[PDB]
Formats: sequence, structure tokens, C-alpha cells
Amino acid sequence: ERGYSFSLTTFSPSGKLVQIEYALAAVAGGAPSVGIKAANGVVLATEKKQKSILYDERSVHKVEPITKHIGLVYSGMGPDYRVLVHRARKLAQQYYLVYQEPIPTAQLVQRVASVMQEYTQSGGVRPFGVSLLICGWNEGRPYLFQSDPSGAYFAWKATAMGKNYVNGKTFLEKRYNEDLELEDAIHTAILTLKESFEGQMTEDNIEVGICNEAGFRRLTPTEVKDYLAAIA
Amino acid sequence: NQYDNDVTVWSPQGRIHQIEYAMEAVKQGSATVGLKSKTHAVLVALKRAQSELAAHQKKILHVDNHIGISIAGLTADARLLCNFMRQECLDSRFVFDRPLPVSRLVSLIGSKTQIPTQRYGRRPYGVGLLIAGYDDMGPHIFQTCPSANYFDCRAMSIGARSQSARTYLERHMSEFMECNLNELVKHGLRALRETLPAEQDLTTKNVSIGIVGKDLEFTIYDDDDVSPFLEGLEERPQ
Amino acid sequence: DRKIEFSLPDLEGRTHIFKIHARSMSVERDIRFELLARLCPNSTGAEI
Amino acid sequence: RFSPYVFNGGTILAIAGEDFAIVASDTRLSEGFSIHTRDSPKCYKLTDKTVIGCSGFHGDCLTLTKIIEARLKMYKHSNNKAMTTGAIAAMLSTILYSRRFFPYYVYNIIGGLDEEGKGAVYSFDPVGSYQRDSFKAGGSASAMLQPLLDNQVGFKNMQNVEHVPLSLDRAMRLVKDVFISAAERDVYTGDALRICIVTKEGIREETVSLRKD
Amino acid sequence: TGYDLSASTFSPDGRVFQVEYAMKAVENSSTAIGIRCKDGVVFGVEKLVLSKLYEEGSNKRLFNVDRHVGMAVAGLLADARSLADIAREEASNFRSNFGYNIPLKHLADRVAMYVHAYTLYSAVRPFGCSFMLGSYSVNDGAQLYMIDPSGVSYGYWGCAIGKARQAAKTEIEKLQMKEMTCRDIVKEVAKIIYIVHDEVKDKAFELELSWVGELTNGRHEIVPKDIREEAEKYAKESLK
Amino acid sequence: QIHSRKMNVSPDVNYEELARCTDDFNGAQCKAVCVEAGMIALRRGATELTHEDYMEGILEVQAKKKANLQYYA
Amino acid sequence: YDRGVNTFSPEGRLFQVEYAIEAIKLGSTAIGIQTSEGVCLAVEKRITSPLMEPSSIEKIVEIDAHIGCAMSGLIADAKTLIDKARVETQNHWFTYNETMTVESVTQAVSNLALQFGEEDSRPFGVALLFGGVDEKGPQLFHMDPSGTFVQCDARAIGSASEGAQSSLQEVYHKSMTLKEAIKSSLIILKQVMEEKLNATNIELATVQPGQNFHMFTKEELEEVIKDI
Amino acid sequence: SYDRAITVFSPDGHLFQVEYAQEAVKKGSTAVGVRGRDIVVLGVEKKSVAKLQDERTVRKICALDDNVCMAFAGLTADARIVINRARVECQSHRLTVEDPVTVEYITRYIASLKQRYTQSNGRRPFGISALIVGFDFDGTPRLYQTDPSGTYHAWKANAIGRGAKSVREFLEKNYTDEAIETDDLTIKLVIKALLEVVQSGGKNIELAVMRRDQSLKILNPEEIEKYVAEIEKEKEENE
Repeated sequence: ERGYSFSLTTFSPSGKLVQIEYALAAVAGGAPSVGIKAANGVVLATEKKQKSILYDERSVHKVEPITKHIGLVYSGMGPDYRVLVHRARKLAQQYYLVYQEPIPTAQLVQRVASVMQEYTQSGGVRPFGVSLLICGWNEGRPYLFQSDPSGAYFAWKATAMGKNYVNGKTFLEKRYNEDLELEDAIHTAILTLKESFEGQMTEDNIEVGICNEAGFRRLTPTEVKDYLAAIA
Repeated sequence: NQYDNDVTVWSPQGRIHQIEYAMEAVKQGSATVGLKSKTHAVLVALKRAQSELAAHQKKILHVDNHIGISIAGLTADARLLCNFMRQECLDSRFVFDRPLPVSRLVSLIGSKTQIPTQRYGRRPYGVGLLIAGYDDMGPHIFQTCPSANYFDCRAMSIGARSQSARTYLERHMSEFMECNLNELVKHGLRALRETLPAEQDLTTKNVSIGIVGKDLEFTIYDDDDVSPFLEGLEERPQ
Repeated sequence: DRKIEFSLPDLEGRTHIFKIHARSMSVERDIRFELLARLCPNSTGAEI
Repeated sequence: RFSPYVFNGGTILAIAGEDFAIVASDTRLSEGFSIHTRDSPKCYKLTDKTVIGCSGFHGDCLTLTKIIEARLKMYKHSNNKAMTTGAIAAMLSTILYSRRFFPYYVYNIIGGLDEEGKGAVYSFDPVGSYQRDSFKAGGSASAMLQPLLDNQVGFKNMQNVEHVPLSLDRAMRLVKDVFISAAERDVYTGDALRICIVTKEGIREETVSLRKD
Repeated sequence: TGYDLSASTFSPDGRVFQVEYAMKAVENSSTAIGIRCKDGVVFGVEKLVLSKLYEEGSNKRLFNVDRHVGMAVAGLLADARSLADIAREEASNFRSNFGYNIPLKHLADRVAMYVHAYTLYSAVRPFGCSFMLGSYSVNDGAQLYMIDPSGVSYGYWGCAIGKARQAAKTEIEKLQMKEMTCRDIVKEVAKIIYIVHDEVKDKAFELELSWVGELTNGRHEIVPKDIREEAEKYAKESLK
Repeated sequence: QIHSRKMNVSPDVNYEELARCTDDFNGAQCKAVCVEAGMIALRRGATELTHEDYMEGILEVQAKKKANLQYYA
Repeated sequence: YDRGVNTFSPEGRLFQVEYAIEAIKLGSTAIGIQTSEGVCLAVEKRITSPLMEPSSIEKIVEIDAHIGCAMSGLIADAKTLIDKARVETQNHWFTYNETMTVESVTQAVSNLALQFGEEDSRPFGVALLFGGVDEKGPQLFHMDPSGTFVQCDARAIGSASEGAQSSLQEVYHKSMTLKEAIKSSLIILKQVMEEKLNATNIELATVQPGQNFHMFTKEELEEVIKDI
Repeated sequence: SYDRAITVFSPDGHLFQVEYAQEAVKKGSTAVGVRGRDIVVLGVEKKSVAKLQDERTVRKICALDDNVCMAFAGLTADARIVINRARVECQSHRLTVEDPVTVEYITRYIASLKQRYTQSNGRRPFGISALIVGFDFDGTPRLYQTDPSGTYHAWKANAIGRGAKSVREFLEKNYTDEAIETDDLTIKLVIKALLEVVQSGGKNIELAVMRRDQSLKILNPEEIEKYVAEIEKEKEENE
């Protein structure tokens, strides 16, 4: 390069940031997903459709572990997701090299969004087009956080991103409640995934990862086919 | 017109117009003529004056004991390439203890002027270098361009109305090999006098002559020792 | 074919345009206009 | 280990005349107990009116000579004139100080005419100090030549001795006698005595032989 | 228009016009052809004399990269001398690091990546040159390569660069190429240059010939040109 | 040469000198230089032409605007 | 309305340095004359308000003990060039034990007259007159923002630079004396300025081989006005 | 690294950005200042307090040293960088040559800093214009001023801000040396001059003097009522 370093994102005359608003439009056209925190662990569920019968399903993964107790999914564009995964993989290690202790789930979201917010203000790059959902049962009580391309972050009992995310928002408000179990949370997570999916729902149409206090765990397609009895 | 701004932008016809504009800057300077015999190389320049009280802007400048150059165009690009020119001559004088041959020094200039003709935010060097000197195999007359296409010529002229200067050369280029210095020089300044209006020629204030020779270091004369050369001339016919 | 341009003349067109516009009015015989044109160097004939 | 210095020898003499300058040196280049060559003069014509002598470590003498020859040309293309004698001595002092913490091992004497046609001799040191003197002798045999010219040229320690100015011809036989006596006692003083004479008309050279032991 | 400014923006149909513009800038130059026999490579460059314009022997477009590697450039001239300085520099590092002569397959690839590198950024422009690469080796044979301004580099038995490109390659395939010795081909290349370029465009032209092969012991040099003079004598037998 | 047919040309004129100094013109501009050079001779009342007449016509067709460009060379 | 700073004209000259010469026109006028006896020099201060202190506005600024200066154009852009030209004469004396000549001063000044750019800014906006006495007698030079360096016998620049140079060619010859050239200059000054000539509008600077410095305290100024 | 020029030449021969930032100085509050022979005075106007808020943080008159006093216009933030820079330079001058800093020296530091801040690339100019008042060794009181171009410039009376030329026109017919005779008359001179400024009801006038042998002493808001009383008494003798 040369040293141009000028930010391509400036304020509107109305007083808004236009490119961040356009990046959220690419998030809303992403694949639908949902995440539910119910009183002993967190359940994450995504909606993985192969566009043809020729694709392999055991190659590309959506529910992705970060530590042995921290998982992470997304709703947005594919290739930009794999950047900040590898960033967050390394960033969890410098906590562990210094403190010799597994990193809390609130501590990544401080640091991952700080990577992501500074990346918008920096020069000559677009923002990301990926929102995240981060889970983990650190110190008994589990956690469920949601970041966005605007750099912000929140803390949800249960939420949904992707397509028809406002329809599943009204669905989770009525169906879910204060407390549940882990097994009840998976039942309603498929019920809001069946709200917007296609016709057939098999072990390859969806992919589910969970947290316990025993640790983060990703479900194999056997038990997902086994939990597919009494569907939605 | 919108593709005629930067050096980087090619044309849809395939001609980078920034170089073509820099060729016009060479044509604004005063004319000068260089030529060579078998054993000598003489370049003659023409000066201009900004006003009557102002002195005339000098053209020929000494570089090394055999290499001396003429100039046309800008004056910043003149001294910027001149400081690079004097630097390279004394380096091989310091390293190899020998003078540079004239040919491969000019190849360093085309490499030097290449980079600001390709990268962004850099103008080409508007300059009109005529180069004379000895290597071990005789005299040489070189000319350059802002497009960095150096030419091993035998007699050229660059600057304002050099169109008429070139025409005199080919009808006397056969004579430019056997004649010695006294008529070799005054062959050359017969070519400058058609680059002029028809009422002034050379009146010991606007002409300079540099000669490099076999037993002769590159010597510049100006307006007082030029007067022995300016005698023995016929006037312009009409 | 011909690209004729119209400039602000020098110092003497202004004196002459003075003699065009201030011929035709009723003035005193003590005119002078080199004094007037040197006071307005950059001006159009409309400004005259 | 690798020691970067070695002594080579040589002896330089300069005399500031009234309208001239005489610079003399031997031609032996030795190292240790052996002779590399018998033809190695220390005279260097810088300009038409300035001759420098360089003794000491010979590898620094070849380097320091070529630095000065470049800066003479850099002066002329920048100022359209040549340097004076005192301007070269002022320039050389900054060059010798520029390697203060890794010095040259070179004794320098600059002789030549001033801008009034009088002899000027500038002596030096390996770090950069200098002064203008009437006569100096540098090199290996420097101690055997300074007190004799104090008696002859300086006219010191003599009662009722007049002060005649040194002529050109009297100065020639003074130079030819002191290198004969120096060659008897010094082992570094060689065979050929290159003598350069800087007048207001050019530089003349002259070579006188000595004993070959 | 609107998409053809930088070399970092794609057109809305899928190409880059800055590379497209610089290709036909090479097209406006004079004709330089190349051919190989079974034990050598023969170069031939038409050069135009304008009126006088130079001492003959000036600015010859047959460069010399290595002892066994030669050039035949066309298109823009000043950037061709830049690519010659890159190719001489690249063959020296192969000599210094690996201790033997550069193969022509690698030397084509290292240069073509360097030509490719100026087609990706807005700070620099693409090159306006195209050239040839001829070599010979007793362990390899005679190889002839070809590099466009975009960076595509592969082999040929014969090729032509310049204005006369398609009209000049129609008669190249009319020859036999396998069984020929290059000394026969030296007087063959003379007539292909001499057939094309009628003097209606330019009255004065002049022929150079470069020649590397088995007769030259692998070393590259110019033909004995004033010697033996069978280029122009055998070429001017095309009067009817 | 074609448009110089009707006009009185002094027969010491090289068109190759003209064609080398008429840079980057078209057929309309090369016609215009021939037209203007006739009237410039009509200004001073000369009948035949000269090389200077064409060179002044080139200066008019190119339309050099201003002055004080003297800080070159 | 935003083109390159480093781009040639389609006619072929330049873009921005042509505008730099226009920026000299809005500055005050100045006259310097080289005589065989010395170099006299003059300028107008262009006083705006009587509340303004007059001696805080200077145009003649010394460079060395025997070299003066004269500026017209942007003020603090010239103050960069003055500070460098003072230093580079001191580098000359403390490496050679001699004074840098009047021509060779301006060679070092005009090197970075055109060195503006991005790597390694805008061109400057001031024109200078350098007088001084050296081994070739008294000298007088003139430069510009375009780096074009030239020697003049008597150059006048500023807002009224055109009418000054025309009137100066009438009254100049080679065999002038010093005080004849001094009073001839201020006659040109009072024709080209608009205010009355007094002890506050102008100032002089005269360097000589004998009187080696330029030395023009006030009320010598009133001595010349009462003699004209 | 930002290799882009901001300020270039115009076709008429001017700069854009320098004559483009001086309007920001014209949209600031006014502050005037004169000098006597013993006591200098300078007074800002247009306090415009919110009548329920703090005021010791909105100070527009500060000091670089125990000799030199500040007053400016333009925008607030650009003055803070210039002032805290110049406090370092005047104190580092004493780390060098042991004198107190002359008031002409510190104005050349500010003007040279502000000039290269326009000459360089990718840098907005400042939008302030300062008044620099000091009474150095030998006890000679004098004042200077700056400009966004960076031209230090000595006056005897100054007026800046929104309404500068009107106050300068008031001082234009007020060249009396008798007003520079008495110190309290010179303070009443500025109070009469600041009365010609916007409303000036005795509350928006913050004046400060310096008796050349003492640090800056701000007059309390009782002498401001006292001096406006005698200015009203002196104005009553018009009949």
C-alpha cells in the first residue's frame, strides 16, 4: 500500500453512519438462527441448507467451539465469519498464557467487539457483515451474548437472527418463559427453526450445539435425528 | 479529457497524455545544436534574456572532464538530474579509478526517469538533455526525452523551432566527418541562425560553445572567447 | 475557425472608452482621463 | 586477533619559502622487517598550487587521498572556482575529526602558495588539529629533522647570527643534506627522494638517490 | 466508461480495460518475429529509419539478458529496458544461490509474475511491452517463449509481435520447421520481414537478426551481419 | 499539397518540413492552415507564400493563448 | 474544481506554479539596483493602521554580514527560506573558513524552491532579491517560486512591478554612482505608491565594499527626502 | 501516514484555507487590549454565563509564564493545544539561556508553529488568533498579535472577534496620549471601548491588568461596577 489510511465511513448530514446500516441489511438476509438460555445451559441452533444434493455436510461447520466451555454461531456471510473466529481463538490464548485460567464469556465480548468496533473506524476497509451469538457456562450461571457489525453487544434470554427474525422474536416471547430445562430448550429451538425452514427437516438441515456446566458440547447428527422425533 | 489527468491512467487509444504534454514543455525552451566529427564533438547553444538589464540564462554546463551536457525545458529538473549526473561520474572514479563511458551512463538516466513515469503522484521530468563526451572509442552525441528514449544520434536539435535546424543538418551531414574544428564549429552555428527571426543572429551575448576533444578537456566558452569563432561568416540571404 | 478573445485592454482603451462615453454628456471643459484610467486598472467597459 | 593497524614508514618534509614551497619525501614502503617496494612517493598534486603528503598507515593514505579529490570537484561544480590552500586545511580538519572514535593513522602536511604568492605550510595530527608553520617534518624520521632546521632555517641558539631570508637555491641543498643524514640512522628512510617545488609558475619535480641498504 | 480508470476495478461484465488498453498500445509498434529450428532460435526485428534520427546501431530492440538468453522486445521502448534490467537481475540471483545457469522455463515464470504484479493495484499501471525469450541448451534443446502485457506466458515454435501480427504469421506456418537448420532459417526470416511492410507507410526500414543455437555453442550473439550478407540478397528475390 | 492547388505558392516550400511540424492535426486542420496562410499574405499584400506564412498559420490554428512563459530553459 | 498538484497543462506548462507567480502580484513593491560602487535597495512597508508598530514589519532582512535580502509575497513562507539561508552560510564558513558567495547562496536556496510533494506540500509564494558584495564585486540576483534563478542589473518586483521595470530602463546605465542610484530609485517609488513619502513608508539598505555592512538607521531617511 | 495536501493555490493567486478559517475567528467573542507606559490592560467581552453554572473553567485569559499573558478568539479546543505547547517552550527556554522569555521570542514560536501547520500535508490549520501581552526586562510594555496564516505583528491596541472593525474604528478616533497617562483612565478607556461592544451591562465584562512587576490581577466584580459608575458619571457631563 501507500499510506492512505482514510476511513471510508463518515457521518450523514442527518447524523447517522450509512455503511453500518447497510451492513446490517446483509445480516438480515443471512441464514436464520436462534439461541436460548434456560437455567442450566445454553442451546444454539442454526439452519444449514445445502443448495444441492452434491454438497458434503461433514466438512463445513456452523456451531464452532472457542474454548472447552465457549461456543459461537453467526448469521451473516460465510467467509467473514472465519476471520474473527481465528482472531478470537488466538485472543482466548493470551488470557490463558497470562492468567492461567479459562477466560470468562463476558471477557471475550469486551475484546471481540473492540476488534470489531475499531475495524469500522479504521481506514480503507468496510465493516463486517456478521452478527454473532456467544454462549458459555462460566461460574455456574450460563451466559448468552449477541454482538453485531455496529460494534455493540447485548445480553439476551432468548433471541433470533437471520431471516424472519422478527417473526421468531414474537414466537419466543409467547412460547418461552422464565425457566425451562436444557431438553425443553432444544424442543422450542427447533420449533422456532421449523417456523421458517423448508419442508423436510433432517439431521443435515439443522445443526445444534449446547453448553453444560460439564462443558461446551456439539451434537452429532445421530442424536439430532433422535431428537427429531416429536418434531418442532 | 477525464483520462488525461494522471500518469497511471492509460488512454482508450493507448497513449498516456501526460508524457505527450511533457514533450510540449521541451519545445518551449531555447534551441541548441550538437554534432560530432570523427575526432571531436561540439555542441552549440542559444541563450535568452528575461530583460535588457538581466543576464542571459546559461545553457551548457560542465559535468566531467569529457562529459558535458546541454539543457532544454525546466530548471528544477535541470539541476535535479545534474546533481545525479555529477554524482555517478565521481563514484566510478572513486571505485574503479576510471572515467565512465558515455553510453552506459545514459542508461542509468533512463532507469532514473522511469519510476516517476509509472507510479502515482509523480510528474515526469521535463528536460531536453543533449549529451556529448568520450568513451574509449570516440565521440558520442546523445539526446533524451521525457519518455526516456535515449537516441545515439550524430546531429540533432531540440527546443523552439528546431524544425528548421534539422533540415540544414542532413544536407551537410556528409561534410561532418573530415573537417576539423575551425569549420566544424561554424558549420554548427550556421544551423542556429535559421532558428531565429531575420534581424538578429549571435551578437556575443546569447551563444555558448562547448568542445570535447582527443587532447582536449571539455571547455565552455561564453561571449568573449566566442568572438574568435564568430568571425568569417556570411550573412543570411533573402 | 477563428477564436477571438476579448481582454481588459491595457490603460489606453479605458481612456478612449472614457472619450466614447464622456464625449456624450454635458460636462466641464477641464477634462482629463489618464488620471481617471490609472485609478481603475482592472475594469470592463460596462464598469466604465 | 585481527588488529586493524600497522606501521609502514616514510618521512615527509615541507618548507614555506617566501614565494615558493618545497615538499620532499622518500619512496620506501616497508612493513615489519621487509621491503614491499622502493618506488612509492608520498607527494600528491592536489591543485596547481597545493601538494599534500601522507605518512603512516598506507591503507588509510590511499583512502584519504581519494576522498579529498572528490571534494575538490564537488567544490568546483558548486562554486565555479578552485579551493585555496587554507580552505583545504580547514576542510581536512573536519574530515579527520569525522572518524573521531575510529581514527585514521595518518600524519598530514599540506604545503603550497597562498592567495598572495607566499609559502604556507599546514601541519596536522591524526585527530584534526592544525596550525600554520614555516617548516615541519613528519613521519618516522621526524625527530631527526626538526631540531636541525631550527638551527639553519629558524636561526635559533646562535649568537650574532644574522637573519637572511632563505633563498630557493640555499633551500635546495638544505633538503638534500638532511635526508642523507636521516638515511644513515633511520632504517625506514629509503632510496629515491622525490622533491616537489611549488612556485607561481607550476610544480617542478626532482628525484635524488640515496643509499640502498 | 466509469469503470476503465483504475486497474483494480472490474467491469460490470467481467474484465479490466486498463489491461485491454495497454495490449493494443503494443500493437502500434513495428514488427518483431521469432522462430526456432531443431538446434537453435532465430530472432528478427524490423527497425524503421525515420529520416536520419540516429547513428545506425542505436537502440537495438534485441537485448541480451544472459549468456544463453536473448530478448526481442516490441511495443513501448522505455519499459522494455526496465524488464531487461529485471531479467538480468533475476538470472544473477539464480547463479549466486544455486550455482548454475537459469532454465528458460523459470526465467519466464519469474518475469511474468513481476508483470502480473502491476495489474492489481491503483498505484501503478500495467506495462506496455511484449517480448520474446529464446535460449538453447544441450540438455534441454531450443525453447521459445512469449509474454503479453497481462502476464500470460507459454511456448511457441514461432510468433510475431507488432502491427503485422496475424498477417505475418500466415506465412510462418507455410514453412517447415522440424528438419531445418537455423543457417537456412536466417535467410528465411529475412524474406518474411521483407514481404510485409510495404514502403507506403514508411520508406526506410532496416533489419536486425539475432541468433542463438548449437552453432553458437549455446552463447547468444548477433549474426555476422555485414559479413556474408545473404539476408538482403535472398530476400530481394521476391520481386515477382 | 491538395488544398494548395489554387493558391499562388512560391516554389521553395517543402511539405515534408510542414508535415513534420504539423503535429497531431487532422484533414480539417491541415486544410485550415492552408486557408489561413493565404490571408496572412493578403495582410501584407504579398502574392506568393513562404515557410513563415504556414508557420504563422500553425500558430493561429493551435491558438496559443498567453505569454510570460519565459522561466524555462 | 480539484485537479492534480503535480500535473502538466494540456497546453504543456504546469498547473499550480503558474498560480504561484500570480500570488506575488498581491504583495508590496521593492526595488534593488546594482551599481559598480555598491548595491542599494528599497521597499514599501504598506502601513495599515497608526496603532500598528512600524518597525515590526520588515522586508530587508540580513542573511550574512555582507548579504541582504528583499521579499514580496506571503510573509511567513519567506521566513522559512530566510532561516535556512542563514544556516547554510554558517555551514560554509565553519567547514571552509571563507564566506559563501552571493550566487552560491541562492543555489542552495533554490534547491528546495521546488521540492514539494507527498513523500520524501505546496510550492512557496514569495519572490526574493539578493544583493551583496563578494570577490566579483557587488552582485544582485533574483529568484522566484519556480526556481528560475537569474542575475539582474536592477530588478523591481511587487504589485507595481510592470510600471517600475519600464521606468527603470529609461533611467539606468552602466556608469551609475551610488547616491545617484539611491535618489533615482525613490523617484520611481513615489510614482508607483499611493501615499505620501515620509520617514515611515519606506526603508533602504545599501551595502558597499568599503562600508561592508548595510546600515540604514532612520533620520538618514529624512535627510534624503529633504534633498529630493 | 497521510500523504495528501489540503491547502493549495487558487487560479486567482490566493489560498483557500487560510482566508477560509479567518471567518471562524470572526465568529468568536471579542477581546481588546491596549498598552500604557507602566500598566498593560486587556479585557474579554461576551461572558454569556448560564447564571447557574461554573465559570472558572471557561477562562479565556491565561498565562504562559509570569511575564506573558494570553487572550484569543476562534474556537476553544484549538487554543488549548497552542497554549499547552507554548507553556512547554517558554519553560524549556529557561532550561537553556537563563533569562526570562522575551515576549517577541514566544510570538515567533507560535507563528512558526502555526505556519508549518498549514504548509504540511493532511493537516487542518488552526482557527484562532491570539493576543500576546508582556512587559519584559528593561520594563518596556508591548503587545503582539497572531493570525491563522502565522504572522506575528506588533500593535498598540487590538480588537478581534465578532465586531472587531467597529471597536478598531472606535479606537481609530481615540489616539489620545492623555488616556495613556492615568492607569485608571486607561482601564476606563477599555471599559468605554468594551461598552461599544455588545450589550455590556457591567456583567459580561471580564478585564485583567498587569502592572509590569506582578502576575496578572483580575479586577473583582465591584470595581467593574465602580468603573462603569464613573464612566456613566463622565458621560453625564455632555451638556
